[PDB]
Amino acid sequence: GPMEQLKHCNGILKELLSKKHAAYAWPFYKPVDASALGLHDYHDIIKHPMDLSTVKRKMENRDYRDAQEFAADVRLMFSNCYKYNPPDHDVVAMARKLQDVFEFRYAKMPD
Ligand SMILES: O=c1cc(N2CCOCC2)oc2c(-c3ccc4c(c3)OCCO4)csc12
Repeated sequence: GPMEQLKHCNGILKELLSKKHAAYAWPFYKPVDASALGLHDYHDIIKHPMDLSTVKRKMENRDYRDAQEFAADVRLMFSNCYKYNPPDHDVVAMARKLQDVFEFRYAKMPD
């Protein structure tokens, strides 16, 4: 049921935040600070920012009702990166590597 599937989601989230993936996960740890990065168009282009700390807070607060809602947020975070940046940018390469980790483990979701 949803509670058990959400445990698997929490396991994925913990893995994405773990040292094992830190070389390419680090940009996604916290909300994009557009002003600090000089990305003064970020909030005009990205209507729904997302990052792993926000996913974690939502999981901790039981905001996600099912695994599909969790997966939509994780995928939104990657999509924002693919939307904002040229496809050859280093941050896009990092997003793609982390999303591979996510999608292959999300596919192992139990019944
Ligand atoms: O979509 C993105 C685009 C950009 N940039 C900056 C680099 O050049 C291209 C435009 O950055 C990010 C980040 C990020 C980048 C650097 C950080 C960061 C976060 O948080 C902590 C300090 O350093 C995360 S998604 C994203």
